[PDB]
Amino acid sequence: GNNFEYTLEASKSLRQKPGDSTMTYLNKGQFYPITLKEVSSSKVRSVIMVVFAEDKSREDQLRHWKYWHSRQHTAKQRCIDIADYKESFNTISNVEEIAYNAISFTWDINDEAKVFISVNCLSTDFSSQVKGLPLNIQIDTYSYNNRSNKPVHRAYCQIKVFCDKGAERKIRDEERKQMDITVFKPFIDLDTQPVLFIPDVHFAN
Repeated sequence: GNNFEYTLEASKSLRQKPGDSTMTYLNKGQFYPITLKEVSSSKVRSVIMVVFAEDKSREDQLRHWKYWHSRQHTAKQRCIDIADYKESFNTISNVEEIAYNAISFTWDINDEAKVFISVNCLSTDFSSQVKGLPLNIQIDTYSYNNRSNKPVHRAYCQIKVFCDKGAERKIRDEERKQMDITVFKPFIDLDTQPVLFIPDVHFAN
């Protein structure tokens, strides 16, 4: 009995042509409302993360993260952040920053978990010239028993990140030439573990 659903409340682009893929637009470093719900008719752990969508080798993805982190203006700056709203903490607990691109927390499936998440990197922050690297917000949900050590449910959401207020601009700008909630898309490959970026400065010299 584990039908989960996740939502991201931001602006998503319109599909022009059949086969085109939809994108949700975010501003860099701005908190967005995400909900998590179990809608079957006791407690679980979910990991919200930012990952590369193009399914690249682990070495590549780390290279990129290092490249990114290499250029942040504080070493303390993460890829994904969560806000301290009491609204959110009435519904989640055991918040843990297991990596610079992942946040873990537990919640009760009899409740709706509410969190507020910012993504802090641009799609073009991984090379200093081209187009951008496709990014997803991915959510893996674990039974608390975690017997299998695998997630029991996974979903994702394709995103593009902008600086300043560029998310709202890009929307209005595709509107001149020519919905409030993005629902995460489930997938069933429970084995592929995602690359966690844990910056380390041992032996810098």
